[PDB]
Amino acid sequence: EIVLTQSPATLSLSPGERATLSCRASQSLSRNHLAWYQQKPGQPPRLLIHWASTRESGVPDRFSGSGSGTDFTLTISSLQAEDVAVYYCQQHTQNTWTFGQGTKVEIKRTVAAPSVFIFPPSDEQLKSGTASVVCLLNNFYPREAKVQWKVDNALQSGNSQESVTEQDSKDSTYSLSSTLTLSKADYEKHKVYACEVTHQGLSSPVTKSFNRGE
Amino acid sequence: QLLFNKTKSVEFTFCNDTVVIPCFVTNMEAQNTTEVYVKWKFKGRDIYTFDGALNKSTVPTDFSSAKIEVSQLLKGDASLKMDKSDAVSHTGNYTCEVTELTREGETIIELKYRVV
Amino acid sequence: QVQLVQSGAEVKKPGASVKVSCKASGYTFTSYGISWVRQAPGQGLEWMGWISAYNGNTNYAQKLQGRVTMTTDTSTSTAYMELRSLRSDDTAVYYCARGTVYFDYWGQGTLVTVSSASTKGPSVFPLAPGTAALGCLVKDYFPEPVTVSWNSGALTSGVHTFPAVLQSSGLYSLSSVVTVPSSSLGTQTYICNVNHKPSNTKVDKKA
Ligand SMILES: [Zn+2]
Ligand SMILES: [Zn+2]
Ligand SMILES: [Zn+2]
Ligand SMILES: [Zn+2]
Ligand SMILES: [Zn+2]
Repeated sequence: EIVLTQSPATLSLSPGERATLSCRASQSLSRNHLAWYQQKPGQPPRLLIHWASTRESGVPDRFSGSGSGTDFTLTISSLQAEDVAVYYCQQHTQNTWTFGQGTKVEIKRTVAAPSVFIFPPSDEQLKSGTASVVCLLNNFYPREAKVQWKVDNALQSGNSQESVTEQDSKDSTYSLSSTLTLSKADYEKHKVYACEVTHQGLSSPVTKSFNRGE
Repeated sequence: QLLFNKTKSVEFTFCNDTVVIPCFVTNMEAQNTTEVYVKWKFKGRDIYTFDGALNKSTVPTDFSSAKIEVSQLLKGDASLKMDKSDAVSHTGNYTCEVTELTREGETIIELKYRVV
Repeated sequence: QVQLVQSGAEVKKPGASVKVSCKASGYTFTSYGISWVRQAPGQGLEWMGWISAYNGNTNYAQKLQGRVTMTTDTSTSTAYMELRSLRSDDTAVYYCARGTVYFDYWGQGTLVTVSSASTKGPSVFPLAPGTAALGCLVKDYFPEPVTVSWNSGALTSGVHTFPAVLQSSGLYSLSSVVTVPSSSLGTQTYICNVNHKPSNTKVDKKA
């Protein structure tokens, strides 16, 4: 049972630069038994290279594979904004098939601070008995960003969920949503609803808040 | 997947100037030699590999004479050819692994040594 | 012209069974193998099994514990994957592929969601406000997917429809937002079009 360890887990390279993706094999492999796959978000995997070096028809020459034995490499010479994907190596040896964990290739850009917005619950959702407060973080890079909810200046824990878009094709930025969920009775019990955002492009955390009833 | 005209054993003596190990794929479909990959195994070690996409042969030190006839590959002939010096020291079961892009197949043939 | 068209997405309860079909065209079906690979949402590819389109011989992933049966129909050039005793672990996108050593052609995938939740339509609520932001909150729906369009596709710049998140009630919820000039608040009217096909839901809401 071959195990394919793939390094690194995540890669952030600027456009035009050279990416080196590794695929270790727990046992020796013949060159015809290693293949590389590209998968963009929401699309089926696309085969790039077979026999560890032979790209498919239509695959650009920027993708080249090499290696033998237990070490194989996929190299992207001039990284493009259309190459943002997860790259998988696959082996087949004597009635065994395995996949590597994959490497997510990311496009690097200049640091951009997020624009933070906050949304009170609709008077109409409160009829259903629950309140949803939404905090929006728009067009920021890098992805790492900490969003914290404070209700009556009390740090919240365990009642908010995050979701993040894929990297934008145009400006290579990210956008994030954070939603705080409360019961109707608990929501009406409090006044100040704040969303504190920490990001590398922000010298100090940014707080967007509202008073319940405005 | 690939099918074969299986031969269990072939044997050689001193008289054989060169020794050939047959390998015949009966259902190959490749229109070009770039789609075929050939590998021979002896004891768990790759002896001869022919990457048709690269037109490259790879043999170890003790199998330098080993090669196949590329001109005959598109007809399914993946037979291994080696000098008898390399044959006598390495006698046993040989595996002929033929790869046609995504398709594959292998067969086991024992090379036997006789004496008169 | 080599194609692998897969059957539509399915929703199943724990313990039930699912069968996914893989209709092949553009090549001699019985001359190749067929492999199955699945992928849980947000995780890596997981090889499931391989089947000979000529023979019917199969090799199954050991961790599937004989819960999977793969068959072919050479009359219709169709491959089938049946997984029984479904559990929440099996919620994934299922793929069929042509090759044996590697896989050079893939189906479009089939989403199989395994949960005890029941199919439900979404509730859409408004998210009201130099630059001003607004959006729609699509909450408490099952199963996925939901599709959000702004002004019937007229407005696309600045539109961010976030990936759905699975809240602890077993239902899905997501938000779709768009940034617009503050001045255009009065001149233009913004509506969101939410389409939840598995419940025949079509909702348009002002924001
Ligand atoms: Zn082999
Ligand atoms: Zn095999
Ligand atoms: Zn033919
Ligand atoms: Zn030796
Ligand atoms: Zn934006």
